[PDB]
Amino acid sequence: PEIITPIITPFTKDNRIDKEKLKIHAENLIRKGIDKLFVNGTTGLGPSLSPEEKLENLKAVYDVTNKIIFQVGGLNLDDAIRLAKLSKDFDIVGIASYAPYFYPRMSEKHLVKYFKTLCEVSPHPVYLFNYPTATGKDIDAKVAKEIGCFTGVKDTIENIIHTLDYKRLNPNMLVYSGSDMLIATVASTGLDGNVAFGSNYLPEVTVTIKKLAMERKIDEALKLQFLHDEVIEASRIFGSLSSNYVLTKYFQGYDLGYPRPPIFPLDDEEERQLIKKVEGIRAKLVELKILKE
Amino acid sequence: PEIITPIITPFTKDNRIDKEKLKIHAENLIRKGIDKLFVNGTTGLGPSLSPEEKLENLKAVYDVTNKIIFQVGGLNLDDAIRLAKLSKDFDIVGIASYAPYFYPRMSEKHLVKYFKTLCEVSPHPVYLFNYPTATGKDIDAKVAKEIGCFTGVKDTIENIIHTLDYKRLNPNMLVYSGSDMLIATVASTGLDGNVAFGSNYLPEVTVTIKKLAMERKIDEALKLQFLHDEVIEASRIFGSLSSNYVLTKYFQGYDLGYPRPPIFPLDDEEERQLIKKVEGIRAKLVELKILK
Amino acid sequence: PEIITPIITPFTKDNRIDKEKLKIHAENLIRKGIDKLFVNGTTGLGPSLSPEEKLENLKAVYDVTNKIIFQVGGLNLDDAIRLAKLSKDFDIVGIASYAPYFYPRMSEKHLVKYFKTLCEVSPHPVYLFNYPTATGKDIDAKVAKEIGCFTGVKDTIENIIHTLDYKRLNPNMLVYSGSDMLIATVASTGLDGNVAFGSNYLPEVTVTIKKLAMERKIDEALKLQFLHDEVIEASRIFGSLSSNYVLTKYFQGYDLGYPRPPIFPLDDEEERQLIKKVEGIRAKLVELKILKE
Amino acid sequence: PEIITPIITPFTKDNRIDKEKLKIHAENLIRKGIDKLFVNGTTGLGPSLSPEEKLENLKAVYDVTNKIIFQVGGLNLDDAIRLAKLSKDFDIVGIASYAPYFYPRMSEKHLVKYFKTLCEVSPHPVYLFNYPTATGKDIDAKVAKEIGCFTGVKDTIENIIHTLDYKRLNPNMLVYSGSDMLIATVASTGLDGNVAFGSNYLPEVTVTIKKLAMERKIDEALKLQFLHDEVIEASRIFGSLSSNYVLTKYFQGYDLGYPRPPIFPLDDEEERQLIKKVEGIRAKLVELKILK
Repeated sequence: PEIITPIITPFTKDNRIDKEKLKIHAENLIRKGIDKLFVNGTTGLGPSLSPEEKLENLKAVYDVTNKIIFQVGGLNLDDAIRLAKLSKDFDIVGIASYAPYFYPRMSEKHLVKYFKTLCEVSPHPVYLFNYPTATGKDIDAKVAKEIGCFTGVKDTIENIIHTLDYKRLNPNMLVYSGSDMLIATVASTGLDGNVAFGSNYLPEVTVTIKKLAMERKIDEALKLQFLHDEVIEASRIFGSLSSNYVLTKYFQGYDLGYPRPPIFPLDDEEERQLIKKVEGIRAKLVELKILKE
Repeated sequence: PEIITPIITPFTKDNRIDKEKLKIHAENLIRKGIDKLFVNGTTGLGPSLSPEEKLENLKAVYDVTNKIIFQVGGLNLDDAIRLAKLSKDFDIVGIASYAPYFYPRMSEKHLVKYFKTLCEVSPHPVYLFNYPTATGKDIDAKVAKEIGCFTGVKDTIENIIHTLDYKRLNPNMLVYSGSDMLIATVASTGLDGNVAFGSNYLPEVTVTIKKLAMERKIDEALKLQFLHDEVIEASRIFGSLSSNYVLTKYFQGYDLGYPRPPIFPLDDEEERQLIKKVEGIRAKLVELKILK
Repeated sequence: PEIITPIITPFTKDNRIDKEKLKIHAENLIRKGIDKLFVNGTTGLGPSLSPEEKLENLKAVYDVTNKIIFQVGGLNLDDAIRLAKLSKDFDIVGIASYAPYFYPRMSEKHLVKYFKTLCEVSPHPVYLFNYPTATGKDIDAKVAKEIGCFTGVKDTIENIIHTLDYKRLNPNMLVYSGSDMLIATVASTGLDGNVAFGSNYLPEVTVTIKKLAMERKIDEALKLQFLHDEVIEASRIFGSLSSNYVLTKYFQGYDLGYPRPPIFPLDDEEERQLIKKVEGIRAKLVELKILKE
Repeated sequence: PEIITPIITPFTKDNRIDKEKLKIHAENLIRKGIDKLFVNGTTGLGPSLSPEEKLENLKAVYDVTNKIIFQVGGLNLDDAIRLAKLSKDFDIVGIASYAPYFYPRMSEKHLVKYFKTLCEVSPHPVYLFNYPTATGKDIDAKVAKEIGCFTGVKDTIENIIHTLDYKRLNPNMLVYSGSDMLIATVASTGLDGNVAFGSNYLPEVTVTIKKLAMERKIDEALKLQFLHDEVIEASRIFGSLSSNYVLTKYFQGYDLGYPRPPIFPLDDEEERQLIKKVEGIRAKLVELKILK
């Protein structure tokens, strides 16, 4: 199985993408053993980005690696189509979209039509990113089969029965979990891996959990999984999307600028408090030889 | 109380706002007794519109009426602030935002900061548009009290207890419901009225329900309400946001073009089947002398 | 519209129904203007009562008034049938049942069969008590119409659209709300009234809210409604079903014994704390001349 | 890990526990490799049974095996305490309770007191049976830690994160899942196994999934799992608790009488249609040499 990072988008003080910080972060992630980078996901604040910003992110990350899944979706299908088509000039893994968000009670016919439209125009394999809490809709194993053109799916949901069902109904589809707390479990149960937001700040931990599980060292894999779970819980105190920036600076040693408001940056005191919540975990990970002293 | 229309945004086949059609619609609504127009709401596909497009919408409607609440929110706070500031040049009722949508588990402090920032820059009264199913978060009466700066709230939720709590905790706040099926009830229980999506296509019905409820003619109000409910249910068959275009054409008699995909337009067969579903209701409404 | 009390079942220290405290409470409620008494409801801990206890409660309340809706439901249909049939010798308003509880994913056919069975054997009008949070199922306006034998429905749900739908689809059915916070609203919108748990301890307030609303004094009705709402909120601090006993003793001036564990009684300190939460409301209600000084 | 059967309670036409049929079932289950039997669970209609009937059940099963977890909970704490105490005379694995059901919004303190009271009187290890959809409340890993006295937990919830949290916060607790569709996964991820309702009718399949998962033959485990999933889905068509009777008769070849109404038995036509649905699955299982 694979660990895929939904890579953070660093912003400058003046609310523009910091392309050079992004390239530092991407190179570090690939060097630490991350399989692929998912660009313009939730964690990268993709719904907060304009189409031109989504393209700028692709271009910046592509200067580092071609192992990229390029998220292109949004509420203007013409923009999503234009991005999908532009990707023809890049040697990437695939394009991706979440379901159309905000609007409740969308018909199944319209949801299917949306995804089939993107598959129609895509010069690359297409990945479904299912996130019912964020979008308000579920594109389950049955609907995914009906659509019929997906290479893979990332399922962000704690219900692993729903995730397994993709494999059951679509045996040749790649099936990933969006649940960081399930890296060990996903590896152990024959799924294809995780799109792990926490791999931005602890790529070492996330790849090691998977490795331990695949080496049949389940107890060791779970001990590490439970430490990673504590970091995730700490990130939720001040807001995980904002906290992710602080956690990456802390564990990885380079600055990632700011998020984009309404995803507000942590202030100096909140940053100090968050670091106090995780520094003992850092010490433990140094002691396990997972992180360099 | 009031009826406020979350006005539909008509689009061209090539996905541009059709300003001509929008003005025809706005003029008819005001003519038929609608109190105010809420621009760039869910029903107007506000989340599908860029900041310039939200401004384009305000401009077209402002050519017709100043009775406007202008929704400016989005996932880029700088854009929302810019729209708030540009509204200074428009003699309107207020501005509004939904909560930041998509992102789950946003901190209460961050949600409060988002709305307080908008209040700090606004040249007009600010309205909260609360829609937990759409946005993934609830800015309830307690959070609204903490924010402290709202002139009014529209609450799109089934739970009228939740709506009444805004009045209980914030007694000088204007409090509206977003549930079209509660026009009669909301008007009878001392709240300020409804932002009624169904008032796009049946402004006559929604205004009459309000009037009857104000007169305490609750039995007559409910009979009409229950008919409006049946048209709402019919609109859900193929998708309400799309069906609203077809129903406005059918009942009001002018075309409103297309929605914006992935809000796909109904096809010919769907339109035919929807009309079949509400044909009888129209007949009853003409009999009751509500429609011509 | 009517105010109906889901009457509390008082228990002795040795976990038996205190029949004499029950009769004191029932007489007070009828004297304060309560229209009918719903016996063996949630508030009376009906699901915690044996069939013989359910019968003992009917008999005790019947010594005071015949204005009773007799709840008979449970997970043994033979017991529910036996109780329904026994009611033939009593001049009561009707029998009632909640949906079968605990078991999730019950078929619509089986739910309909349950209620039609009770209607088949009932010597009295039958009332549906719909409480989706407590039972796990919804018997909505459509299913109620399908069943076709209900005289009335109590809908415990904050969604008043669902409650109105009973009237819409079943125009001749009596339709009550189970939401105490909606007494004013229910009265004002043409519904038939409320089964109000808070009328155990403040029957005066609940009947006055309804009266004010029907006198077209909506602002005055809402001011009182909002005070009642504060008492309900206070009752939830220590657990409303347990707190109800303390609140009735406090406002009405007689003891109601104990609830039945796992509905544990408040201890002396919790009782002291709860009274401190509501005593200012009591003072306000005395000042409004709703409660006697 | 283990497979534990929440054993079906067979009833007569006149609504009495059929003790003879129950013993035939228990003997077959143990014979086919089931590790323990959980008596008076949801699947055995435990909430529909009086305290004496729960005791009747324990007695019949105890005639066959002592590998029993005995569920004693209900809405009368004195009855539950009495059952806990009477279990002293039975050499069993443990006792168990669900959370008090029906009543919404029970205080955390009251929930904790309920379980601690049972622990204080129990002559055996105590197991938490966590089933939020059924009971209306969640006794999660944090509440279980606060209670402090559980030997094990069965968690009936979709969310395996929630189940793994019991191990994380309570590392010496036995932790089981109640989701039959997760037998393969639970066995592979270091948890203690499943209390599997489908092991009533296909004990061979559930025990084989466990074995294959233990051998790390995950692809083979999942193929079998996915077939068990299809039989679970078929059982939902007419209602799982009722369908379980018919499926046990079909696959295991003895009659289990009736459920207790309002858990109504399937009629002849329903049984025929259910059999049609799982006939093909049986054929595949015989081919795989899992069934005769």
